[PDB]
Amino acid sequence: DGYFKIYSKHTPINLVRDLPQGFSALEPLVDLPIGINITRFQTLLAL
Amino acid sequence: IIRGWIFGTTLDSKTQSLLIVNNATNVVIKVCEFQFCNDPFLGVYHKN
Amino acid sequence: NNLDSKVGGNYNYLYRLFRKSNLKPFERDISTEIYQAGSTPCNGVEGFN
Ligand SMILES: *[C@@H]1O[C@H](CO)[C@@H](O[C@@H]2O[C@H](CO)[C@@H](O)[C@H](O)[C@H]2NC(C)=O)[C@H](O)[C@H]1NC(C)=O
Ligand SMILES: *[C@@H]1O[C@H](CO)[C@@H](O[C@@H]2O[C@H](CO)[C@@H](O)[C@H](O)[C@H]2NC(C)=O)[C@H](O)[C@H]1NC(C)=O
Repeated sequence: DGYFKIYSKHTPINLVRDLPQGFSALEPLVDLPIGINITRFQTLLAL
Repeated sequence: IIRGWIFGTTLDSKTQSLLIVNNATNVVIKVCEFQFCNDPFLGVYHKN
Repeated sequence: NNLDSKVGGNYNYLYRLFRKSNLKPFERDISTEIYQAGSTPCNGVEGFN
């Protein structure tokens, strides 16, 4: 509806090469009144 | 190693677009007519 | 009007006259590329249709 939102969690893990089987919910974080057409996104890792 | 994201629909200054980035001094969030790099990333000097 | 209207016509106030589909609520469109009204493809700054 023209508003962009973020939710997050951080947690400690000990698994070598795959996403850990378990359950935990994410809290909300931000709201951003951008009002723009988004159809794609792109991640910035550092080199 | 993750720092953030682009979001948009043309990414080459034809339509306004969103930049989100957690850089070494602060987070920045900005909505502008950006011309993005062909391969956006944040470069780090790391020498021995 | 008593502030805004210019005797020669205040041509600094414009509205988007054509669009291919209706916009979603609270969407802003800054794309001013030439509206292909006809069945023709159309390119450059101008053309018939
Ligand atoms: C948001 O931007 C995209 C990209 O311009 C639009 O997606 C296009 O929609 C029309 C539908 O007739 C097609 O001609 C294009 O081929 C579509 N492109 C893609 C990449 O899907 C989208 O319609 C725009 N949203 C709004 C609300 O106008
Ligand atoms: C992270 O990116 C932001 C945005 O480009 C940088 O913020 C600028 O910082 C300088 C120095 O403090 C100021 O002169 C500018 O006015 C800031 N710009 C804005 C939009 O606030 C920030 O410096 C970058 N971090 C690093 C480590 O370079």
